[PDB]
Amino acid sequence: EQLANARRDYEAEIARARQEAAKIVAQAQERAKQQEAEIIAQARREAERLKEEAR
Amino acid sequence: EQLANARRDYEAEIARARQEAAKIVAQAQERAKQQEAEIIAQARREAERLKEEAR
Amino acid sequence: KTRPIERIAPGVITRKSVDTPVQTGIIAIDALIPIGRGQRELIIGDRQTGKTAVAIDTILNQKGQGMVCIYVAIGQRRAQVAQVVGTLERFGAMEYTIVVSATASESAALQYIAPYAGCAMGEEIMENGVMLNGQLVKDALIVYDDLSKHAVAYRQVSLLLRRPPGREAYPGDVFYLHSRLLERAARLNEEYGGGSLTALPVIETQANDVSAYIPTNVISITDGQIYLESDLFNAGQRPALNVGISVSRVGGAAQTRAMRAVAGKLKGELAQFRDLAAFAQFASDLDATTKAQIERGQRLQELLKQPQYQPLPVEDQVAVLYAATNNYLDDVPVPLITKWRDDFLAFLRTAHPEVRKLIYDNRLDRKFPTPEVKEALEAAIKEFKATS
Amino acid sequence: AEYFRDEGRDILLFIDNIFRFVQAGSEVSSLLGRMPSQVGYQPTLGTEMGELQERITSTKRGSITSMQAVYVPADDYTDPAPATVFSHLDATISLERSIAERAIFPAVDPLASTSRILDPNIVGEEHYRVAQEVKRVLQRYKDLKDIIAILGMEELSDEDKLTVQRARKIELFFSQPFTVAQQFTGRPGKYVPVKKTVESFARLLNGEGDHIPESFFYMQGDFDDVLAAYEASQ
Amino acid sequence: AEYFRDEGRDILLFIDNIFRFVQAGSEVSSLLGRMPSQVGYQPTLGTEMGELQERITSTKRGSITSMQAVYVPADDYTDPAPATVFSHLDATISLERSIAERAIFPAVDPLASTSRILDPNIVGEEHYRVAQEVKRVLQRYKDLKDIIAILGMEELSDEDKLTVQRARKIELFFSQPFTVAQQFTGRPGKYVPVKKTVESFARLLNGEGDHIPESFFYMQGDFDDVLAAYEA
Amino acid sequence: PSSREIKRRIRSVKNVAQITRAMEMVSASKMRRAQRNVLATRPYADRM
Ligand SMILES: Nc1ncnc2c1ncn2[C@@H]1O[C@H](COP(=O)(O)OP(=O)(O)OP(=O)(O)O)[C@@H](O)[C@H]1O
Ligand SMILES: [Mg+2]
Repeated sequence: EQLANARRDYEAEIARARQEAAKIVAQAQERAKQQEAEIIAQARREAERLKEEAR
Repeated sequence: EQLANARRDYEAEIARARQEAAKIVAQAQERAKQQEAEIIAQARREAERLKEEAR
Repeated sequence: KTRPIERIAPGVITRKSVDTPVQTGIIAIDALIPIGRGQRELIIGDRQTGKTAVAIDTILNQKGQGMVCIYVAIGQRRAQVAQVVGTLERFGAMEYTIVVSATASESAALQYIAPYAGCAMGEEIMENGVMLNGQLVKDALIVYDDLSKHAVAYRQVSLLLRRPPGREAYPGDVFYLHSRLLERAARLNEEYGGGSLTALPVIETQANDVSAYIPTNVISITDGQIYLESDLFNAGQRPALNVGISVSRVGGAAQTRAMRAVAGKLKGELAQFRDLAAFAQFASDLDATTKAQIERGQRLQELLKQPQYQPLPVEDQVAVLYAATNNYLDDVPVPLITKWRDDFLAFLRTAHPEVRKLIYDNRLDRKFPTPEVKEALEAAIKEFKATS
Repeated sequence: AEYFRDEGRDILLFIDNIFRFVQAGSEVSSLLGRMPSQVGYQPTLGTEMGELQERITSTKRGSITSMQAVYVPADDYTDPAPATVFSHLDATISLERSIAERAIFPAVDPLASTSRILDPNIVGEEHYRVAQEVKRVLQRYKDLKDIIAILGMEELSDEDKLTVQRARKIELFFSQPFTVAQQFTGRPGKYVPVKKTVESFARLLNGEGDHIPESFFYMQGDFDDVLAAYEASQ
Repeated sequence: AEYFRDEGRDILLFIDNIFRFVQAGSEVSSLLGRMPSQVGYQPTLGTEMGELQERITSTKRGSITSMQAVYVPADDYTDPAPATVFSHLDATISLERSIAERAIFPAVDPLASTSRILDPNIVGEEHYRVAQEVKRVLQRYKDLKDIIAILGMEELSDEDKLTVQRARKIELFFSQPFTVAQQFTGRPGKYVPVKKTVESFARLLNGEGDHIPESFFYMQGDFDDVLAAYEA
Repeated sequence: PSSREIKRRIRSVKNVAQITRAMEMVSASKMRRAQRNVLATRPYADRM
């Protein structure tokens, strides 16, 4: 009986690991995008600052 | 061994997942900074034109 | 208009306790040695130790603080002054700073009034103020650089005047010289304008002799001292600060509430680290508590290590200290902590600058870790650790 | 101060940094064409010091309770100004740079500090005995400084080891938070009555608190606070 | 030298015992009747020394680099003369007796010899890193000389006997042939560029050349030269 | 602090370092033979 449930628990954990891997990969995506947008935004707001100081 | 296998497989998949999340985030961060570097380089050039207009 | 140098200080009643902090940008300086506008803090070291580096870093950090930096070089070589002015020009800090050069090749008459002239510009900023970034600023930062060479030049002038020498062949009025020089740097009350003039004199000592005449005089007259250990600098900790003995009598109240709130337990833990420095020699003879304290102290001291020309905003300062002092960095190995901090500050500049601005405009509250700012910061640090 | 003293009112005098006074005298004398005396000081340092200090006297019409402050040039206690001040005092307090850098903010050196009123007829037999014991302790420590620095702790005898441990405990216990120190120290100020101080030091000297670690004596008031802190630490 | 510097040329100035210049100035001031200063030195120490040694700068037209010998009075680096000399110094070299007792003519003591310009911002990150690593391993070497003399090399732990062996190899590598010594030693001098020096020392530190003994590094140039010697 | 009394202190402490320097290595030499004796006695204890 212990072998059966342990094998079942292994399947649940490995499925949970894939489930855990799903959002960890997912959360990286918006952190990838949201960092990108601000980096562009930071570059842009600095860009006008360079332009206005030139004027 | 099955329980030991479950612990190893659970950690191995998680370790792989955290690796992939770090990798793709690195791609976005490196892709964004060069875009920011391009914009900052672009920002400097337009300022360069501004003084030439002043001259 | 011209301001007369060699004038009496404004006076006692014409003063107010300092309340507005000065953001130096160095973790150790801004954490353990708070600096307020209008205070007098000493940066003392042993020759090539980093006093000039600390001064120029402080000047660089004050780009958007409504600040008027003053750097007066006494007896410095032309090469050093040229390097300093070039460094200031590179970072754009040159637009708001005035540099007075009294170099070694120049006569002994110079290097004797140059600090007084710099103090005159400081007093002009005090009373009248100037237009900076579209706003009237009346707060000025002055760095007199090496005062030991100023005292040397004054001794030369006195001896050439055949005045009787005193202790260490110095004229007996050298204490009066430095006192009248530095006492004019003050924090005026509202009814005389409310301006401030923070003074950062620099002293060069010999073989870490803090018991010499001029060093003791300047320690006595100034409010706080920043002892720069040569051994620590050679050990790799470039912002070498003798945290055990360096102290600022004033400015603890003139510190942002978040900064002190996160730095009090920092100072406590670093004190525990210094106390346990003797016990670090034993191997496996220390319990879990002492070993954890040693690891924490090493982590925090490596965190204090900050590279040159890298000022850090106060919000980033407090975020990093909250990260380090809430057991969130115990997992990080010590040698990688500096790059971890760099990556984390980059993360905040890229992922959650909104957290940064929230900290910035919530730094004036009595309690720093406000539920939203605390939570937000905890979520951000957990996300960054997940990315790591 | 003299006007209020002469009418009988008690006067609390706090003259600060008389060394600045004597330094100004030295500067003005040097500017006056007088010869420098010793290290550039005025020839009439003793006369001026007497003229100022002798006016600070409690008389039969009224009493002046005066605290004076003296700055020592560099760290030289043999400088003429502190030496001249030394002979005009009833109680002497010496603050040492080493004690200050050892985080002992009071920084008072018990061995270099004396008082004329330290008499069992005046202060009490118990207070006098406690003070003498607290001086002989740390006198042993000053004697054994070189040995502890070079050979180490083990070379001392058992009684010598106990005396050294009690001396370090005493010097740490001398630290005390101040109500005006809240600006840079989070430790709340403590006011310890002289009777409480005598009781605490006598209890420590008897042997009580020997098992307590020395670090618990730092930033503490009476011995009861140390005992409470140790109990909290369990 | 200023005439040559005005022509755009780079000039090396060699001053023998600048402390003798300091004492000459002190005697001149004493003869003039000026008051003594802090040792009995001249009151115009800083001014006299600043009139000198300040014309030695890198101008846009040309640059003059000065190599000045210094005698320390007694052994006091806190004496006013050596301290003032240090006030206008950018790099230090301390030749040592024992290093030259062994036939290493460039007997530069690495620990005592320092330089202000040794920072990543000027010489590059790689140069600073390799210099710091060399200093660390040599410091470990001199620290463990005590243990070696007391108990021997066998007591040295693993990865530590490696450090002492590598330190001996690198300190024998410090030797370099000199073209002015070609006739005396019969060995042609080798000019090692700074980039080549940094690369060779990095490739010595990372692990290459460990199989090569302490020899074949003596009187050598770049790591390519020692490899060529080991092969033959 | 008389520029000569400190000289006697320097000479005395320099002697102390020299004496302790001899002390450090003589114990180390006896340390080597003590460890050697331990190794030689090990088979007798281990075998029984
Ligand atoms: N945080 C730092 N990171 C890296 N290098 C540093 C740092 N602080 C100082 N240095 C280096 O230390 C050296 C000495 O700096 P600095 O000029 O400030 O010294 P000092 O103690 O003020 O005295 P001096 O004016 O005599 O050199 C320089 O080479 C500088 O680059
Ligand atoms: Mg400097």
